Amino acid sequence: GIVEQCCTSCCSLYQLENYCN
Repeated sequence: GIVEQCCTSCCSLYQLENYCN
């Protein structure tokens, strides 16, 4: 995250752990 951040740029899997339940 941000979802834009991964797409337009680069993001770690760790930043994805932020959108989990």
